[PDB]
This record gives sequence, structure tokens and C-alpha cells, in this order.
Amino acid sequence: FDYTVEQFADLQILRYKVPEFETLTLKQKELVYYLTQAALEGRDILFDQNGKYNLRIRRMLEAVYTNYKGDKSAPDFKNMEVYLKRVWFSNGIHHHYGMEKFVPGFSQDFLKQAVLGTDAQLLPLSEGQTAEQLSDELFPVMFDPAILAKRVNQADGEDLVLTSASNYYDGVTQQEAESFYGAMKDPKDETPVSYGLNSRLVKIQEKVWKVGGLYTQAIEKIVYWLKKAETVAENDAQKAVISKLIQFYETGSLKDFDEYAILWVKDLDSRIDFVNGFTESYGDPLGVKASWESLVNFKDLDATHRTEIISSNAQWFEDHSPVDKSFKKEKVKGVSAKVITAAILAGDLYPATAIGINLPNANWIRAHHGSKSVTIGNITDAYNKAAHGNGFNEEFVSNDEERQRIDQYGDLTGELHTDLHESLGHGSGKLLPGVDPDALKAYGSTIEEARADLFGLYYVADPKLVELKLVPDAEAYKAEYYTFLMNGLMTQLVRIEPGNNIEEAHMRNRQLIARWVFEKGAPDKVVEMVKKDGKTYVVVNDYEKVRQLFGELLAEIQRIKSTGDFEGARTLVENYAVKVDPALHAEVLARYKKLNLAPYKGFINPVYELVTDKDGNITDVTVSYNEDYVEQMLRYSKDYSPLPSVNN
Ligand code: NA
Ligand SMILES: [Zn+2]
Repeated sequence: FDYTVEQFADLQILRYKVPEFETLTLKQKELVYYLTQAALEGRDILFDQNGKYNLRIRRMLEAVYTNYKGDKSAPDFKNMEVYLKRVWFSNGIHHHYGMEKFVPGFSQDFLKQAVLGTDAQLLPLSEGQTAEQLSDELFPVMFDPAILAKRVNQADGEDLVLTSASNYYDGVTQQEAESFYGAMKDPKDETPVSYGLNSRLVKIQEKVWKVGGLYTQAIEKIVYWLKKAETVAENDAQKAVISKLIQFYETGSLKDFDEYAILWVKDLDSRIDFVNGFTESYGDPLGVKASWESLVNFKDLDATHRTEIISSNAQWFEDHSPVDKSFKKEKVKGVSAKVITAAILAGDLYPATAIGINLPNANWIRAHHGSKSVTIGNITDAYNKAAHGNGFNEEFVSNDEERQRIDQYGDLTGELHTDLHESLGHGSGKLLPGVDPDALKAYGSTIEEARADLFGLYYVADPKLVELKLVPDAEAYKAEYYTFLMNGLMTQLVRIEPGNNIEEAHMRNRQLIARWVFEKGAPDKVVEMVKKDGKTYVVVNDYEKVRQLFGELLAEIQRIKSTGDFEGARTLVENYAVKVDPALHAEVLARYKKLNLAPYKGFINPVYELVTDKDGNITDVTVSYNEDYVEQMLRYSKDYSPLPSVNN
């Protein structure tokens, strides 16, 4: 199985497996199939939400690209291909992370001639429009750096509604938009609708995304496949979820959306689950309108059971903690996050995706009905598997014994450390009476993540995990110990710009732990940093002493948090967690850049096929992985692209 697909620009395309899909019942596979069809129909929505020109630009380049009769080896065509591949990845013409508009690496004269050489019937022309007129419209949008420069602008002194290229507002100023929703809100409402979540605000009124409204060509298709899924629901709770979601798309009512989210949160038992709707509001500079996304999934039973083994032993880990007894909870309950297996990704989860989903967003629904927080095990596993043999550990790990141990156990003990951090680490320990939870002020997040990390590091090495059948042998933890220390002392510097220091809380907490252990172990050479041929390597000489030092730092940090010791917190962060050595930074960056590893990853989907008999009865559902990036993007643009090119 090849987890890697291709690499271009600053992007690497991966694939993921869908483990145990074939173990589902046929009726379950059929439900997954329909839900995945409902997911794939939404792609055009996101393109249009990200920019009123995006579908025209995508479709124009697609028509040029697939019908090009010229020299495909020439630099202009190769650069146009890279640009189109970035547009597919980013669901528009802006960087999916940085928000800045792409710079075409090809000439306007080249594109003009390629466009004129394409059959006009294949171009996204409005009725009566010519190819020259389409070019006059779109070329400034693509080529002029001053036009629509940022998809989301967060700069002062500017009308962000007018200086953001996303397409949630049209012909309306920022103050008009902020005031529209400031006035709509009702502060007396204990169960408020999510005002403005599902509409374009235009001139002042809302154009709601719904059947018979804006984007209806795609929403009608989503609803069609959801109605199919409704007929094969696993149980009545899940069926009620699907039925209400259909109603939300048919009416556009935000009260229906709240009703759906309540039913969704109550559907906790079903093997299969999904998201399909206007969900997260990061694409709006005002944080009101939500981009469309979908995910279809089923519970990873083995992985969930493993996290439940950790959760059910919360009290054992608490009792045996190295922290002072006065900081220990007498009764602690562990909460396990379920692990899900993603069957397909779409919209703002595709191709750049998440490793966890925590929904719904409405705080009152979360407070009074609950929530679903899950991690996506097969996406995490694909990230991990794709990295094996990529040259990174070959370049940076001190010796072949470590490289082999990490290759064998690194993925397992890494995920176990995460499970310990997330399911028990933050929940462990208590403050003393009268201590302010905010006593550590700006250092609180760094110290709190260090605390959870140390809890996980201290216990991933415990023989208890062998007894509990979570690790296959007592040596495995050394893989996680080595990579944690290598990352925290040295190799995370690849994320720091030249001349800068450590700023982000997790990066700080990792350097804090590693540098502290390094300092305290130095008289015994517990950890060394050694140079060979001018390259630095982290060398770990006594893993047992590292465990004891992790435990000692855990006790000190627990003390700092539970007593509100701001000066102690500040001393640890400022002395260990911030300063970057310039020589080490440059050395690590030069070694890393030679590896040609792309900084951003995204995934292509598998392909599902419905097998039916003569009379249309389903006889099987198969999943296949033999499609690459170009193929899948073109197939989606051909078969799952129901929106008109202009959505006004
Ligand atoms: Na050694
Ligand atoms: Zn955390």
C-alpha cells in the first residue's frame, strides 16, 4: 500500500486506508456509500464560498488542461499545471493556510493562447459570453497581485468584508454586516440559533443556502443521497438525525439546524456517523458564516477499546503519580475520546483535513445536551506511515539502534503518549484550596501542556502498560523518549523562521521538558548533544534515568500549577523554553531543507462502488485505492460538480 501520491509546490498528497470497512454488514456498507455520495456532492459549494471567481477559474483551467494540444513539457504549461493542482488542493486561488493569493508562474500571453485554442463550448462561459470576455474578467483576478490578495484578511484599518476574497458577503460593507448580526442577536435567548451561519449577506438581506435558494443545485444532490441513507439507517436515533438534516437543507431554518445537532449529539451508539453541513466559521473574517464540509466515518472498535483501557485505569495512574500526594485527586474518572475511521472527506475537510472533530459548535447545545469529540485514527496512521523512510530519521537520529527502535515502536508509543496526555494528563491532579486557576497568567498554557505531556511521558514507560497489553514489550517506550527529546532539543527548530525564538505554547512546552532533562542529567551524561562532521545529534545514554527525570519535572510542574507559583512558572519557561541557538537552528534547517519534505499534507479519498443485481438490489459495496491526485480531482469536477459557474 503506497501512502504517498505526489508532491508539488509546498504540498504533499497522501492517501489513507479504510481499515475494517469489509467487516461491516452489507446494509452498513450501503449506508456508508450513500453518505459518501452526499459528501462528494458538496465540493463546488466550498469553491464558491472561498471566492466568487473560483469556479470559473477552476473550470477554465480544467478545460484548458484536459484539452491542451501543445507542448506539455514547456515551462508555462508545467507551471499552469502546478497552479491548477494548488487550486484543487486549496479549493480556490488562495493558500489553504497562509490565505495569500497564488502567483501564476506562467505568462498571460501563454494562457490567452491556450484558452483561445480550447473549444469554446468547453469553457465556463455565461450565455452570450465569448472566451475573450471570460479572459478579460478572470485574468486580472489571477494575475494582478493587488486584486483579492487575501482570502481572509485580519488587518486593521480595512473593511474586511471588502478586503477578504471569500464570498460570504457581496456588495455590503463591514459595518453593515457586523451591525446586521449585532442587531439580530437576542441576549435574552437561552437557546439561540446560529445567526448568519448558512447564508450570503447581500445588498441588506440574507440569501440562504438551501433547496430552492443559493447553491440549490448542489444541495438538492446532497438531499437526494441523504434520503437514500435515511432508508438504510442503523437505528431510529440515527435515522432521526438524517431526517432532520434533510429538513434543514430543505428549509434553511437555523432552528432545524439546532434540532439536528441535538439529535446528533444524542446518537452516541451508532457504529456509523457523519458530518455534512456548514460547520466551521474560520473562512469568514467576521467569524459568522460557515464553510461547508463533510466526513463519513465508522467507529474504530479496537482503537476505542484501547483508549478505554487507559481511561478505566485513571485512578491507578493517579495513585501512582510521582506528584506530591496533596495534589492527587482521591477520585478521578477518565473520559475516553472515541476513535473513528474516516470513510471519506469532502468540502473543508478535503484534501487538507483534521485529525480530530469536536462538535457541535453551539455552546448552549454543548452545555445542555452534550457533544461528540473524536480522533480520526486512520488519518493519523496514514501521516505516520507516509513518513517512514522519508529521510528525516536517517538524517537526524543519532545511531542505527535508535533508528530501528523508532521504526519498530515509534508510531505505537507516540499514539499511546497522545492518549495518555489527552485522556488523563489534563484531568489528573487538583489545585489547592484558594488557588486561582489563572495564577500562572501568560505561562499557563505552556505549563499546562508540559504537565499533560510529562504525565504521558512518565507513564508510557511504565511496566503497567505491558501488563495491560498496550505495549508489546518493556523496551518500546524508548522510541517515544528518543523522538520526544530529539524534537524538543533540536528538530522542531525547522518550524522557526531565521532569527526568531520559540513562541507557540506546545513548542515551548516541548523544549522546556527536553532542555530541563538535558540540564539535570548533564553531570551523568544522561542526554548529550554531540557533533560529527559538523552535524549535531541527540544522544540518550540512560532511558531509566530519563524516566525518573520526567517524573521529577512532573512533580515540580504539578507543584507550580497547584500552588499558583507564577514566578516558578516564569522561571521554567524563560530559562528553558524560549531561546533558540542560532548555530543549531541554521544547522538543522540546512540539513532539513535538503530532504525536500513538503510542509503541508492533504489526502485523496478512496473510491466506493455499488454492486447491484438485475433489479437494482445492492449485492456488495467495494472500496478501491487505485486513483491518483489528478485523476480524482478531474473525476470530481466531471461527476460531482453540479453548481453553475456563477452563483449570484
Ligand atoms: Na545508546
Ligand atoms: Zn493538551
